[PDB]
Amino acid sequence: MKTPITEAIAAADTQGRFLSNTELQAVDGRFKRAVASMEAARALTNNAQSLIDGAAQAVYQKFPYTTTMQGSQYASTPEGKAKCARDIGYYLRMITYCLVAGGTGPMDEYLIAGLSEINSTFDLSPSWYIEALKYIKANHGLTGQAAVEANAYIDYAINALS
Amino acid sequence: MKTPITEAIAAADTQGRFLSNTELQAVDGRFKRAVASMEAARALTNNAQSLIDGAAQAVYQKFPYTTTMQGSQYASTPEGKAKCARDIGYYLRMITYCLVAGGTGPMDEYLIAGLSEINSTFDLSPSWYIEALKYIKANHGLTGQAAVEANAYIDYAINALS
Amino acid sequence: MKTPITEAIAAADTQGRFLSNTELQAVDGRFKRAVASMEAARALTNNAQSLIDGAAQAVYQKFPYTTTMQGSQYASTPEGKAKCARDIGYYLRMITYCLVAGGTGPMDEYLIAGLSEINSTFDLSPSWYIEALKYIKANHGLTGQAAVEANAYIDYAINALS
Amino acid sequence: MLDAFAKVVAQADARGEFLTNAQFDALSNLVKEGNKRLDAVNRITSNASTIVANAARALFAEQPQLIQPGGNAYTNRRMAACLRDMEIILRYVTYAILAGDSSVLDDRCLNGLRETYQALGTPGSSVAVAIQKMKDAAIAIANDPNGITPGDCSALMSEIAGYFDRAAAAVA
Amino acid sequence: MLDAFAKVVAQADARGEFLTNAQFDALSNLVKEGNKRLDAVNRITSNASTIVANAARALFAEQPQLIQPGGNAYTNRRMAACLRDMEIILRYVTYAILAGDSSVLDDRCLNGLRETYQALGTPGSSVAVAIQKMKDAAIAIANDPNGITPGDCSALMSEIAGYFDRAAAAVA
Amino acid sequence: MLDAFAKVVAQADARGEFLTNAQFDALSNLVKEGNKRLDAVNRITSNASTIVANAARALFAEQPQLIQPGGNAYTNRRMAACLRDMEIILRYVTYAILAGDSSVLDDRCLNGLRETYQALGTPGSSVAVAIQKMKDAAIAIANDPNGITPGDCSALMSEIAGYFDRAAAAVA
Ligand SMILES: *[C@@H](C)[C@@H]1/C(=C/c2[nH]c(/C=C3N=C(/C=C4\NC(=O)C(CC)=C4C)C(C)=C\3CCC(=O)O)c(CCC(=O)O)c2C)NC(=O)[C@@H]1C
Ligand SMILES: *[C@@H](C)[C@@H]1/C(=C/c2[nH]c(/C=C3N=C(/C=C4\NC(=O)C(CC)=C4C)C(C)=C\3CCC(=O)O)c(CCC(=O)O)c2C)NC(=O)[C@@H]1C
Ligand SMILES: *[C@@H](C)[C@@H]1/C(=C/c2[nH]c(/C=C3N=C(/C=C4\NC(=O)C(CC)=C4C)C(C)=C\3CCC(=O)O)c(CCC(=O)O)c2C)NC(=O)[C@@H]1C
Ligand SMILES: *[C@H](C)[C@H]1/C(=C/c2[nH]c(/C=C3N=C(/C=C4\NC(=O)C(CC)=C4C)C(C)=C\3CCC(=O)O)c(CCC(=O)O)c2C)NC(=O)[C@@H]1C
Ligand SMILES: *[C@H](C)[C@H]1/C(=C/c2[nH]c(/C=C3N=C(/C=C4\NC(=O)C(CC)=C4C)C(C)=C\3CCC(=O)O)c(CCC(=O)O)c2C)NC(=O)[C@@H]1C
Ligand SMILES: *[C@H](C)[C@H]1/C(=C/c2[nH]c(/C=C3N=C(/C=C4\NC(=O)C(CC)=C4C)C(C)=C\3CCC(=O)O)c(CCC(=O)O)c2C)NC(=O)[C@@H]1C
Ligand SMILES: *[C@H](C)[C@H]1/C(=C/c2[nH]c(/C=C3N=C(/C=C4\NC(=O)C(CC)=C4C)C(C)=C\3CCC(=O)O)c(CCC(=O)O)c2C)NC(=O)[C@@H]1C
Ligand SMILES: *[C@H](C)[C@H]1/C(=C/c2[nH]c(/C=C3N=C(/C=C4\NC(=O)C(CC)=C4C)C(C)=C\3CCC(=O)O)c(CCC(=O)O)c2C)NC(=O)[C@@H]1C
Ligand SMILES: *[C@H](C)[C@H]1/C(=C/c2[nH]c(/C=C3N=C(/C=C4\NC(=O)C(CC)=C4C)C(C)=C\3CCC(=O)O)c(CCC(=O)O)c2C)NC(=O)[C@@H]1C
Repeated sequence: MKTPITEAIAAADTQGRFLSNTELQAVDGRFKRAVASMEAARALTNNAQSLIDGAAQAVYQKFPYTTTMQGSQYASTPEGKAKCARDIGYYLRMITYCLVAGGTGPMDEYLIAGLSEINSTFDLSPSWYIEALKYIKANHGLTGQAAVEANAYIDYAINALS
Repeated sequence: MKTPITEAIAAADTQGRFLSNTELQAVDGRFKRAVASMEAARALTNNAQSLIDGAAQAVYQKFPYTTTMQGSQYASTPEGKAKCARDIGYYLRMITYCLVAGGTGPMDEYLIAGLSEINSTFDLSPSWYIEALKYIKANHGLTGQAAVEANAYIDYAINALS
Repeated sequence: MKTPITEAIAAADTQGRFLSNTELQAVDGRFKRAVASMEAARALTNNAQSLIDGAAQAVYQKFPYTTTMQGSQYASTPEGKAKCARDIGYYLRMITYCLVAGGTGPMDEYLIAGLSEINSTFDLSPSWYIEALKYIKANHGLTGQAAVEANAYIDYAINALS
Repeated sequence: MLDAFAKVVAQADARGEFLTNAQFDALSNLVKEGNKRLDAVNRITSNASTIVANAARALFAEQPQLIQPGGNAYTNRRMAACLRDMEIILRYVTYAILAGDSSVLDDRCLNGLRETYQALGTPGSSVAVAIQKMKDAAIAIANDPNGITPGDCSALMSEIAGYFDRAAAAVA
Repeated sequence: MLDAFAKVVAQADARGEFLTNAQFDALSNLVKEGNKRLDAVNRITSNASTIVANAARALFAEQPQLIQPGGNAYTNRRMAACLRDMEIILRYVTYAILAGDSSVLDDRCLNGLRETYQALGTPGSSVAVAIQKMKDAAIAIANDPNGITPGDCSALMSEIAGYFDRAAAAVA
Repeated sequence: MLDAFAKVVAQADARGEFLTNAQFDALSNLVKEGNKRLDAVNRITSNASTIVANAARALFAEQPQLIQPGGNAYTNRRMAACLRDMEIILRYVTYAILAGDSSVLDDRCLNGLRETYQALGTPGSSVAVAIQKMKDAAIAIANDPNGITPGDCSALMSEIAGYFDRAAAAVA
């Protein structure tokens, strides 16, 4: 999985050499950055439920048809809603993973890879998620670096949905 | 084995795509062409014996030395003749295969591939076969498409013996 | 292993062809050259002990510090000397191998390959060996071709130590 | 690979015999029934996307365990992957429909397929389920009476089913 | 590959759960203890040459049979080769030291390593000896109190030893 | 690969010993008998085509089943293939004749040869027959007294036979 530390190893291993200083300096930057990030991760995880639910609704407001239109890809029913409640959980759960790892790696491997085909196949609409996401960005009550880091990965999840 | 249908699949499979219309149109042309060809195949198969034997002799006329000269590669003896009677059978049997398959594939795989080394090794002479072949072309009493198709594959067997 | 004969085969095998005349002429040259060479090989092998020992000392003269300085890489002790007596044996034993094979192959495979890393790792000094070697060249009492061949491989062992 | 015709020639060459009347009769009914074959491919091919799509939904519907956290279809990479396999299988099947032979399916698609999945941990049985479902779906489409000249498609559908089943039996 | 952090995320994703407080506490002590990890790598890495060198000497010292005529380390090609392996192993270990995980060592270095040697005739046991010796050597260096800010390195050294041992146990 | 001389050096290096008088005597009779070896290769090589050719005829003569419809030599592709193998074998043998060693034959030619054929269905026994026949044929040529300076070729022919037999024993 791609993380600052593993990229460094990957580089060194490619040229069959031990680790450089430059590389070492890189991991240190990652450790330094890891503080406010573990903080963002902890915060968001503790607010898990309210952000999910608060996110769920916000997507039934910007896109009302999802709550009415019949069809398995719609939240118009319970199991429909269950699914969407599950997906924002997955989205939320992913950001904190990136936060803990110091990179988009987690999100890349577990969500980003294959995102298109899957949205296209199940008739899922990006809008719905960029929406739930946009709500998370302005509802995590994070400040300073914790918010800087957090937001970075969120936007990444958006461009990836474009 | 190379046939109009299999080439079409081969093409589609190479680019990892389902089958096109162009390809489908191709198989249809093959099915349409398959009528007069199955007819040529049936005809020739029913005349199998006379064409073989009539072919056998015709090669003992244009090339008399084969009937006299001693040496296993010559029909100068029974087992020699047996062998040649066998080979025209193989040649005849091959044309009808191409006829049934709608291509030179059968002939390519079973006879053409390796033809040179084998003629060169056993001291076999192309002349003998282009001869037997030339007799088959003017002794199959075929007309219209049945003869068109038939002749096409025959000439192919000749150029391949050049 | 690289020998005049095997190179010839290697060439023929690369292009999938039987052996040429040029190649055959090559092996003959090797057989012709093999006489004075088997002679050099026999001579040197019979003088094995005196050349080793005479070589051992000569390296304790040009480089006295090896006999005094403490440290496993030095002959300053018995086991140290044992090791060096062993190495000249190996060096001597290698030249005769090249002599018997008609090429540097033996020496290339058994000694040359990896020589640097090994000298560099165990803190071994080339000087010591080019020395022992230089003594062998002027102490094998060989003349004519026997000496020509012998010397050729010796110098090779030197450049390889450069 | 082999097509219905090349298959028969193969069997004859192996005995060095010319085709028998019965063999000629078989290859000539295939040609006659040609058009029907073409409609099947063209139809299955044209609906590949929806064919796959629906089968997937059905599958995860009966087997929710595959889309749990870690089941094998969990995560978009793996899910994407499963979708690709259903299409790979389907695509080869259509190839077989057109050839009048399963050689291309057996050789380029089904062989070693069982080991592959095993190594990966992927449950063959389930893949077989996803195949059995594309089958019903594809046969509904191919054999749909709307928009096509009336006539008997039974023989063909039976064959088409043969192929699908052949596949599910090669991974279960 | 996996690093200490990616490893924990892996385990969570597999249950589709967020990290537990205890997990967050673990990943945060790693970061805090960061600097110490960096010194270990930088130190082991910087002395790689002498680390390998000495271990070799030790090895052939206890096992002279390997450098007889034909033992497996006989001849510069083979000897050179052994030296390379000791370094390959070492190099991967340091990679592991930095990752806080052995995935990279296990995957790119240790797996199938036992078979490889067997086929070659190379005695695993001995390789394990050469590893066990680089271990003591490397831990003396990493944990040397001279030239470094005082503090407890025990946890880390224990981990570093873990890796080496893991390797010797994968070829013996 | 190894030649008669490199072979002896190999055996000495493995004991870290210099060649023994008896070893020197062996390598010197080889050189002396050189010319004879050269004539063998040059002769076998020059008649390769006819050597192979005749053996084939002989083979199919005793074993007509191989050239039935489907026997393994049936069809020009397969027949061509068999002819190629007889030449591949022959070519390697000559390489061995010149080296004074079978390493090149064993390594590049004979190893795994038995499995290969088995997988293919090709009958080893028969291949061995085709080899046993090229042997007699090749030895008639090499050892033909016409056009060559009189002298004892027995030793060599024995060796040449050794190689061929070695091959037939590696596929039967
Ligand atoms: C099963 C499919 C059932 C059924 C079929 C039925 N179809 C036809 C005839 C035709 N189908 C085509 C279509 C193509 N021909 C092609 O070469 C290609 C590739 C470019 C395609 C897509 C054509 C041209 C015909 C013939 C002309 C026509 O429309 O009649 C027939 C009839 C005859 C025959 O087999 O030729 C039938 C009976 N009808 C059903 O309800 C089925 C489910
Ligand atoms: C074990 C190593 C024992 C020990 C260590 C100990 N080291 C430090 C602190 C630091 N080490 C570094 C070195 C680096 N940081 C980097 O990012 C890189 C890569 C470019 C290197 C080489 C640094 C910067 C520090 C912190 C500053 C400092 O010198 O204090 C400490 C302390 C604190 C901490 O962990 O940060 C300790 C206790 N001392 C021993 O005797 C050990 C054997
Ligand atoms: C077995 C072959 C029997 C036999 C041989 C016999 N041959 C020779 C001598 C020579 N053969 C050659 C030929 C070559 N030398 C080469 O280097 C090459 C490659 C370019 C070839 C083709 C030569 C040059 C000689 C020596 C000169 C000569 O003609 O005498 C001898 C004799 C001596 C010896 O071994 O040198 C003998 C006894 N005679 C038979 O009837 C055998 C069947
Ligand atoms: C929510 C914002 C809206 C919504 C969602 C909805 N999603 C699905 C179905 C699926 N969603 C996924 C996505 C993922 N699976 C993953 O493992 C990951 C990574 C952790 C992601 C991002 C998948 C694979 C499916 C299909 C498989 C399944 O059913 O689980 C549905 C159901 C569609 C259906 O036809 O059954 C719905 C309704 N719908 C809305 O209206 C919200 C606005
Ligand atoms: C879907 C029905 C189920 C499922 C599938 C799944 N498959 C894979 C991985 C591979 N599948 C193949 C199969 C083929 N490759 C081919 O080229 C062909 C012929 C054209 C076939 C049949 C291969 C080779 C792989 C591995 C290579 C790769 O990953 O691309 C996966 C991925 C496993 C992984 O961990 O990477 C999955 C998930 N999984 C399910 O849960 C469904 C029941
Ligand atoms: C002698 C001229 C001087 C000398 C030599 C010395 N050498 C070593 C150690 C080694 N030498 C080799 C070399 C080879 N090994 C081979 O198999 C071959 C090919 C046949 C060669 C050329 C090797 C591998 C070693 C190290 C392994 C071992 O100990 O056997 C030492 C010992 C170094 C040590 O630290 O133990 C010494 C002293 N020393 C002198 O002072 C002479 C001038
Ligand atoms: C040293 C401690 C002992 C020893 C070692 C020895 N090893 C080999 C050969 C190989 N070793 C490997 C191992 C790896 N290759 C890799 O890429 C990796 C991961 C990065 C590993 C772990 C391989 C593949 C080989 C063979 C390929 C090659 O030769 O390069 C040899 C050579 C054997 C030979 O005959 O060629 C030796 C001698 N030998 C000893 O006596 C020590 C106890
Ligand atoms: C006939 C026109 C003339 C003739 C023929 C003759 N042929 C052979 C021997 C062989 N012919 C073949 C050819 C094929 N084998 C195949 O499987 C196929 C594809 C189906 C072909 C085209 C082969 C392989 C042989 C040799 C192997 C064998 O004997 O079966 C001979 C015998 C040569 C011999 O030395 O025994 C003869 C005489 N000879 C004539 O005079 C006719 C004019
Ligand atoms: C002839 C005596 C008999 C015979 C032979 C036959 N062989 C093959 C196919 C192969 N043979 C080899 C062997 C080698 N390849 C090598 O590179 C080397 C070393 C240089 C050897 C020894 C291989 C690899 C093949 C397969 C690859 C290929 O087909 O080229 C065939 C063909 C089988 C097929 O179905 O394709 C045949 C017929 N057959 C007989 O009946 C004789 C008794």
